Amino acid sequence: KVYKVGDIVDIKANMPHKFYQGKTGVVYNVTKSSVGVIINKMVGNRYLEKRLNLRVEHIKHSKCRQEFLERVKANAAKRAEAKAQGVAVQLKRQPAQPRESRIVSTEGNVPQTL
Amino acid sequence: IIQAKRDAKAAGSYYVEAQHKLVFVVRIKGINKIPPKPRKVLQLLRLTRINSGTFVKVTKATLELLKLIEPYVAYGYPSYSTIRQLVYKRGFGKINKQRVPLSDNAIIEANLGKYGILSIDDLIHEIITVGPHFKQANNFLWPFKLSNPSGGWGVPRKFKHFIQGGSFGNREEFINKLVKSMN
Amino acid sequence: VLKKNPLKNKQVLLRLNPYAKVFAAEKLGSKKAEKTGTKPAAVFTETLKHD
Amino acid sequence: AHFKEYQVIGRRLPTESVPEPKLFRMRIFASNEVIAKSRYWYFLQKLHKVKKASGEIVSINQINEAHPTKVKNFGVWVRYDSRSGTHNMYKEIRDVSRVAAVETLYQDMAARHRARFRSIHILKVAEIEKTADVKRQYVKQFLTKDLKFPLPHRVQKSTKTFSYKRPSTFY
Amino acid sequence: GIDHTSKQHKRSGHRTAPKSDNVYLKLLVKLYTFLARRTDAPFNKVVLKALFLSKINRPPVSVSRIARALKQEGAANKTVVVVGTVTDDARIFEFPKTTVAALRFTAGARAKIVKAGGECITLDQLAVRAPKGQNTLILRGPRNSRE
Amino acid sequence: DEASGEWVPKWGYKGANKKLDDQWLVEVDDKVKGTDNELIDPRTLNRAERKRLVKKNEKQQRRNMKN
RNA sequence: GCCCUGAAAAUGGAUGGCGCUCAAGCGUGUUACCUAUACUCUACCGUCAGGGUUGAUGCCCUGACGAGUAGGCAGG
RNA sequence: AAGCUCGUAUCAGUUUUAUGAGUGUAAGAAGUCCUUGUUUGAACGUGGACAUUUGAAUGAAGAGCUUUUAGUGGGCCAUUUUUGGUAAGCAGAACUGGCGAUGCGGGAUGAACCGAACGUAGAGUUAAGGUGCCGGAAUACACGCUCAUCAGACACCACAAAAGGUGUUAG
RNA sequence: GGAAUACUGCCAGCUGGGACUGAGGACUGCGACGUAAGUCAAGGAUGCUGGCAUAAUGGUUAUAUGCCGCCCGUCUUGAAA
Ligand SMILES: [Mg+2]
Ligand SMILES: [Mg+2]
Ligand SMILES: [Mg+2]
Ligand SMILES: [Mg+2]
Ligand SMILES: [Mg+2]
Ligand SMILES: [Mg+2]
Ligand SMILES: [Mg+2]
Ligand SMILES: [Mg+2]
Ligand SMILES: [Mg+2]
Repeated sequence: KVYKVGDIVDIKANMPHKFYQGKTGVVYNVTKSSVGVIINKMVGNRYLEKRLNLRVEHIKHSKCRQEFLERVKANAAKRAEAKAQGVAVQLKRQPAQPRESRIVSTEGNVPQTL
Repeated sequence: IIQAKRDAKAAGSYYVEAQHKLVFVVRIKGINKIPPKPRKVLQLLRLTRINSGTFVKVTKATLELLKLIEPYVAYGYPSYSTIRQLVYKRGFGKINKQRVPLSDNAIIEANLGKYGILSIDDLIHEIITVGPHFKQANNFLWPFKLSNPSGGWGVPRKFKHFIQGGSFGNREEFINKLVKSMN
Repeated sequence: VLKKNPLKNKQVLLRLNPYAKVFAAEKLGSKKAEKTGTKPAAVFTETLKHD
Repeated sequence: AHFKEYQVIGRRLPTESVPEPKLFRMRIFASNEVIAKSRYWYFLQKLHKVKKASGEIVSINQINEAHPTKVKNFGVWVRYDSRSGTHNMYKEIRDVSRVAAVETLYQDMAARHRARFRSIHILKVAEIEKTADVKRQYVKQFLTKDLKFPLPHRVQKSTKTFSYKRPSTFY
Repeated sequence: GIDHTSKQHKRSGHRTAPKSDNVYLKLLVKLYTFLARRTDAPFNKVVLKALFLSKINRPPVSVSRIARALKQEGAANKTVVVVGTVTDDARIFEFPKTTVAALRFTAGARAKIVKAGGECITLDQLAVRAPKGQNTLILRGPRNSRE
Repeated sequence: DEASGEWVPKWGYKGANKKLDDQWLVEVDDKVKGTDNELIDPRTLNRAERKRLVKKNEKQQRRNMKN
């Protein structure tokens, strides 16, 4: 567990500055005992950059781009597969759709009044 | 659908219909004293003035927007007759950023023929059955500028939920009566 | 120069919709359904009548 | 409004390895099906741990009165909310339909107990088959054999501002 | 009322007309307005836009700069177009033969071009010769070089 | 201590003068930018400043003893 | 639940007034009705925008908009 | 306000998805693959290529960059969180609204209440509030309750001890 | 067991009364009815008829009636206070 400069980390305490809990920032400075984190805080109508110095154990690596990287890999694989075997492939994410019609049978599942 | 419900009842079952894929939404409150997040959602749904209506495709991404703007709109599930009357009477197209009345099939064919839409009935079909080009057709349609309801709102106070004797929220199938009064 | 409502003006209605002539000729707004004699299930009736 | 009675049957959404969930049925008095479905989800969340986002409405059907032109005595067991808790109440209503009795009950609660539709829960509406089980005096006084009563002091509505005769209250 | 998403009555601007009262410049503007409307030529559009510029935005173009432009491959026979003043340069000793169209020529630039063997023409003669800007090369003087 | 509901020593063993040393999060001051002390821990900087103050006090005491 | 008491000064006065008692009071329900510079349709003025055009900073077509102190720009 | 470029460019007081905390971050040319070159692994690349099924929804005609400058800046009220309280009031932080610069309908009357923001007009429909008379609009319909030797038509705070009463009604 | 009716919804069903509006100004378009010639309610009102031809309509002015309307400017959040 070594944090390099530029990594995206989540601030997770194991008392002051309780506002910086659950916030995610970008590492700008690493020492032997402490890690520097850059936080963009909404000040007025414009984001302002603030420098924070944390103990190492109070932050952790952020998994906020894992889905994006895996989706890019899967998209390249699917496009190559459809190039190998010609068929239209839908590569965009979709929202949850309304469900279709269904038949509910009361075979043993006779409705109970409450 | 009628036969499926009759046959499911005859076989001791219950036929659950498919959920509605389309809603019609009408702005019910004015532009004074709106919280900023509902204001932004109303702008994103093109409900910029009172008694403006739009069609919205029902997904998880749009149901939350409707839930956000619940106190300021009345929405529901439009029927074919409601959609046909709305498009025939108050149907206007957005051509070169201009509000152009749909008085001939030539306008619709010239602006939507690349999607396979040749007539006002093709446009109505794409609205009622949410087709592959619903986004393009619905955005081509200018937001409907409805009047106040001809027989009134039916309630003494509008700004309660439709469940609680007010007007706002999801009134489902009764949006047809409300919109045909307002059209 | 002036918008005319197809729901009122028959000429504008026929201009926009060539099938309105067939609709009116066949009286498709008052189409009769075939009469079927399907009967509901006793379990459905008992569930409906149950307290 | 003028109430209707519905049955609403719902269930949890089917999942893998838990197929065909149990169906739950309620009898709901409401002015329309939107209100009926809302009340069903309210009561289902209050009793079971089932949410509207987690379940679905299998069926909703209007129940008609079996004999709407027969006079009946109804015992209505209701439960209303208070800060100390929920309190029972038993009323007896003479009418020709369950929906008519329920509407009379809601009006009586609004008049007397200052209660509202959202706070009143209808626990049971049950017809009294035998008159010997009726135990409210305001209902029992109308079960007398050969019941006759007059209507003294009849007030006749006038369509005109001025009348040319002194009115009579005879009946 | 309406909750406006954008400002109301916003002027696009885009420099519709020149600020000058020169009648001949206005005649040239009228001619190239007709050309840019009726020819669908990007050259005519560019020339019409350039005719609307101010003096500090129309810096002079030197004959040495014109010669360097003609030094390109395939451009030795092209017509150089400068919407502005063509000035003289004594730092260049060898000038090629070419046709230059410009609003104004200094006496030195005109003498140098004519001595090299070409001709100095006006923008309306250019419009007659090449109505769509065929075989043309538009030169613009340096902006940031002045301070 | 206001943030808690406890009485703490203000110096010495578990004193309140050394709470910044163990604080979980410290904001880096803007004035440290443009200096070579930007990358240094503010806790270590405050420890160095405190030790310098202690040594200054010791030097003043030795000066008083010399005089 | 409703009603009475549950503290009051000081010119003569206030559910806005008159007055109202199976209300014109209180709770609830169902309708009909009244009317804002709001909404819908139409005309007209101006502004802005998009097109067309061999008195052309003119003419023609089309669409949308119009609160305002300090202040700015423009035409008179 | 001036110039340069771009304009399926740039995006967004919004949702969704993934991942965190109990509202933060991420969602593609500031990409990706093959070929093993720099100091068996991390991190830097030589040469080739895949497009308008180029990587969620909805909206969007203007966006980015260089210059250029008039008027102004410690205010009141309210909501929502958080810390500490008082006889009672409250006092300190953070976000968001309303008002000054703003008329119109209603609340009899009015800085912060309800509705709604304003070109000149006609017709229609309404919002909030109302329909005994003043006063435009049902002395409408319906189910109950109440009688006050100054009832009530109200702010839902206080007086208020959920106190007193042989008032009345329902449990 | 066979019906009806209520309620809700649909009709590119028919038909009566009332009000406001008539922008535009050769033709061009999209349609409809007709075998056809042509006709039409289809890219904005025409046809017929009467009275008067002047203070009659209208304008101005003096007032009356219904409702609305606080005295301007300046300075302070705010000003009837
Ligand atoms: Mg009406
Ligand atoms: Mg109302
Ligand atoms: Mg009154
Ligand atoms: Mg009442
Ligand atoms: Mg306006
Ligand atoms: Mg009246
Ligand atoms: Mg007192
Ligand atoms: Mg007169
Ligand atoms: Mg007055």
